[PDB]
Amino acid sequence: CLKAVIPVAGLGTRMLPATKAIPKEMLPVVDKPLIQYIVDECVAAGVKEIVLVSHSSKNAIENHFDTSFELEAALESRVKRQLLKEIKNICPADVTIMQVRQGHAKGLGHAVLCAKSMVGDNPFIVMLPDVLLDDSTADLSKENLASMIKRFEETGHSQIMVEPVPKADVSKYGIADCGHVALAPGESTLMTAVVEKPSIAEAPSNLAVVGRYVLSKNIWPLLEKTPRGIQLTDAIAMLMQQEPVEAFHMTGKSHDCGDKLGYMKAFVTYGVRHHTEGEKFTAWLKQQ
Amino acid sequence: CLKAVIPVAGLGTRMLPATKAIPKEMLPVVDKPLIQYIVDECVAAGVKEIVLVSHSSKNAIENHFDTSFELEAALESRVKRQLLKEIKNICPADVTIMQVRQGHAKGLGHAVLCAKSMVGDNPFIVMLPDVLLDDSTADLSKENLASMIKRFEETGHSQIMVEPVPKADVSKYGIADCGHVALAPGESTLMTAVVEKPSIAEAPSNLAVVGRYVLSKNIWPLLEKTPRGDEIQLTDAIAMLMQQEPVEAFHMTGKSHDCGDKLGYMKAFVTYGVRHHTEGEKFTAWLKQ
Amino acid sequence: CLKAVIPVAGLGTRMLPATKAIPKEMLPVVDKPLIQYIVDECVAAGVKEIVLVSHSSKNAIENHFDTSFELEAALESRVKRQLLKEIKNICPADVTIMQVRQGHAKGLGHAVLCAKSMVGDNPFIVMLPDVLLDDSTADLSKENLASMIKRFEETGHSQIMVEPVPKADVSKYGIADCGHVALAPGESTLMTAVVEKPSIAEAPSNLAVVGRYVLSKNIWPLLEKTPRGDEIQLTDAIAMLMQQEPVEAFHMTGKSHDCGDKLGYMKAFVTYGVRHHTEGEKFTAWLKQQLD
Amino acid sequence: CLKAVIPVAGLGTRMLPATKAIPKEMLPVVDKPLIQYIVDECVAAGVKEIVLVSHSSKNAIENHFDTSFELEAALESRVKRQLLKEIKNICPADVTIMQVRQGHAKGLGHAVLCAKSMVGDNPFIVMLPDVLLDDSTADLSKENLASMIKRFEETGHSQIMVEPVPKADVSKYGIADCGHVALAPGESTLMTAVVEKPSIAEAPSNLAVVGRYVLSKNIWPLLEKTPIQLTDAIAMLMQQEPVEAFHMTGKSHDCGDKLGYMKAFVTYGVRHHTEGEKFTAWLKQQL
Repeated sequence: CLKAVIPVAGLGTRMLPATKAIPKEMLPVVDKPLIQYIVDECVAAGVKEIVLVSHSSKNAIENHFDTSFELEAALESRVKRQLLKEIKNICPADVTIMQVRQGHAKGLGHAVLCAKSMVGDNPFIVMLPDVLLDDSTADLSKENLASMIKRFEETGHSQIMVEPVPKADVSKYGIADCGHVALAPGESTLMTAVVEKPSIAEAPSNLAVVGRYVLSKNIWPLLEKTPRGIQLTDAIAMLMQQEPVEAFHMTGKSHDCGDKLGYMKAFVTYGVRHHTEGEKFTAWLKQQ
Repeated sequence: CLKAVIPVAGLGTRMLPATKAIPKEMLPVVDKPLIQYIVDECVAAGVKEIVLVSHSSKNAIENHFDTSFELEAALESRVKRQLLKEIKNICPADVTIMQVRQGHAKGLGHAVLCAKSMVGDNPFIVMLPDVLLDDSTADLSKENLASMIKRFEETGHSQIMVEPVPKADVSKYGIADCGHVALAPGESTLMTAVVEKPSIAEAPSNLAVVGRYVLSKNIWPLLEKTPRGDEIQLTDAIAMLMQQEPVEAFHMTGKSHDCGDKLGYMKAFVTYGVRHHTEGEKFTAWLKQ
Repeated sequence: CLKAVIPVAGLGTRMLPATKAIPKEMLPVVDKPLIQYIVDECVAAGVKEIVLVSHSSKNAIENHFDTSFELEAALESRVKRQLLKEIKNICPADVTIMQVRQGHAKGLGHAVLCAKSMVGDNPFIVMLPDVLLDDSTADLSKENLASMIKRFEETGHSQIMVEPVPKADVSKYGIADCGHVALAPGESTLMTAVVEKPSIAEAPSNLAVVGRYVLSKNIWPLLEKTPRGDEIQLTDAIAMLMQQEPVEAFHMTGKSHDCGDKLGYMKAFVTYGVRHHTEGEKFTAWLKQQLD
Repeated sequence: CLKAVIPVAGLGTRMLPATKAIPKEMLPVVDKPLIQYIVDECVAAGVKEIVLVSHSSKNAIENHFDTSFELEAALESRVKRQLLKEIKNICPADVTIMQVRQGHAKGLGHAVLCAKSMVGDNPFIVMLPDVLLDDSTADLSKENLASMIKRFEETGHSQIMVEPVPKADVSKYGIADCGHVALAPGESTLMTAVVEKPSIAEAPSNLAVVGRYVLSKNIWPLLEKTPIQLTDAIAMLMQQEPVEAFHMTGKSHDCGDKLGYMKAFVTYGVRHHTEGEKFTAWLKQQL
């Protein structure tokens, strides 16, 4: 059974000063922290074991999914019984969230290495927590990470989620080289390299690396022999030269909340459809 | 020299689950927590001393204005020199932020009482931290709290900020009785009562209490003997104060944001977003398209 | 390779008020928190992976073994290079400490359950962190937990550590029933029950459970089916284990310190203090100037 | 009324590794943190408003004196009501503890400067929290800080607490020069200088600065302009105003030192209200 490794040790300098004293993983998209969406997506894909690679400053992430004793007591002695029920059920009872401290800010590959002791010599999932997959645009129990797991476990081919971006934008992202295949949503095709921010004329595709990975167990020795130049990207490049890696075409839409503007867009997008405030918020937005 | 008392102990249940493990005072309006706007408003009005009446779960509030040692080191190391200069300047060098624990959620009046040791036998300011005064609609160095302070200095009359609301919504609010006189924005006038959630046709005005106060030192002994109401209510202590000296309503200029409620927070997010100093142009065009 | 599960969620009401706002695991025996002694015992026995079953209030435990960034920078700036090197070596580079939250104060059996997903369907170690095994009275590389392991590695019978107490004291502890067989130090024998705080006339031995376990994987389904009372006790589950396969009591060597008990904690402070590597000489001389 | 300024921002390098992730102020002397003895000493001397000058890592100090919600509920549900009553009494009901962050480890005098907003243009108390005054050797409602206060009220002279150390130890301490006056316990006298760690021969007395002060308001402008050491601004106060040494009665415990912390533990252990006799008997046999 695949565990999801989630690096949550970054200090979030791109969202300052909001993140000066609260984790970037706890920024609310309307009324829910980023990390709750990530954990929900995990649960929907069938993952029951989540490994947080974390930081001394990030206690609030674990508190969010743990019992908040004084909060429940207050909810009880105010008979907010539906609210109490939801709070108690943020984390499903069969989901175990475990945490290990990174120790030093040594990059995403080092972060993954911190999780080796929980994962073992096994394949695993990596989810970058600043990117949300919008579950109003895809059934996350059947698509995206769920389908990547299925494809990985049927074929043994590592799966790296990609999404098309407009050809003018290829310079912002890591770009998959799929050899000019007409890759359609939900499909997988062999990927030979990821190019880090190419020109519009150096770009091998319009497929941008999203931040979801299902990684074969053979990445582990590569990751250990990976220079301090420590980048998960580089060990992945090392994995391609010995076994096939596939790009997986994301379905629906995603939100990069690692970026102030992307986060603001996600806030409004989730807000218009909010279960209790969506109608009033939408109407007010139109009158503006 | 007036200190600003800011109650920040509430567990923020209207904003759950976002506030389950972070303070409501730290919810970001775009890229700045609510409490940072509150403190900026203080600074604009020349207040230099801020008293937080807080709670064991609210360390992040104090951490936001204190030196963040490892963050500053990371910004240095990565030579993000402009960012490092910005976070160092979140709290002006001449501003002091003090903290006392409330201990139990016994009401706004009790929260204010917890600050008495730091205020002393002196007048003081109360700001409720979930309400923002939009500084694109008013110059907070001269209007609102700044003007409330100037008026209080001139007269010794406590100032209670009010703002007009549609006559059909008055029951949601504390509502000021000012003897049915005309009150213009930025002006103060005698207030003889606050009615807690009046009916539509019983309401003595459409002037709703906003959550900004400049209060006379004489409220202290009144607050100290204010009975449970099951909370010690600041409004009850102010009622006592009106029985022995004049209290005035002050007419807010500009607009306010009630971020204690999910919808109001969401509106504030967008409203500050469209004029954001780096993202506003792109965000506005995105909203339009 | 066995992992060590360490329950650290309890509020430690026996050490109040010291433990009102710091974990009982962080109470210092001289100059070192209890938990650091526990991890060093782990390291001595070759354990490399340690699982903390914890609570929202216990961040200091994890902070202690993690990088303390501002403190390292302050030790550098004040040219305290020996101290800097020392706190950087509190957790060996080959040791991983991972943490799970227990969620509800539902007993030691539930705490152990909380670690199930990290142990897997494997044997594992439990260590109660309020009990120290004194490494001036035994070599923890070869004795006690390390000997329990090598035994389990050979027998596959679960190992529960016990130590003999005076007859006058058996009513304070949980007593093991090894059935008339008399147990020697460093030795293991078959065991059939534990009796909580028995009378003298019902005491099946003088062998008190210490708080170290090497447990077979077959305890896992039994743990999952143990009933409450509203706490799930690990003992009730070891009971069920002592039917599918044999469970053995291990006779601790040397001496232990029960630091969950105020007086026991105070005694440990003095005992480690007289031999402290830098203060023990002066502390000893000061102690004997008093007294005499 | 005098407020007590307690600097609690230091990272306690001398008690490592115990203090790596917990405040030195929370080190337990038997079963109570250092800081709880300090607060008890304040309340006994009649001080009811305490100013902690603190650090982001020191939340546990405020939590000790605040309501511990889950812990109180656990005690209630387990009907350990005697214990519940006792932890509800750690902070007297009329004692207010306030906190301000130091921000940069700029020294003890800077730390006092952080408390000016709270203190005002007023005299005030400083208490160094690693030093305990043993209340089995002195009635702290009538001696020591209490009497230091009464003396300051009558005179307007700042009071520096001092105690006789072995003449051979004088290099570890700040030493009060009392101008060849032979101070007796409980008495004050003028201080002609305060020397930092003098030689045995150069030392002007065997009276060492303890870590309790009652300071006149006039140190405030002096504190603001200081090259950042409290004793330098103390030195400047004496350049314009008389400052007095006050002879401590009883004994004190310097728990900023490892050995001092161990000695305090044992000394308080032997007189512990429920474990003292068992511990004392057992200690007798351990050497």
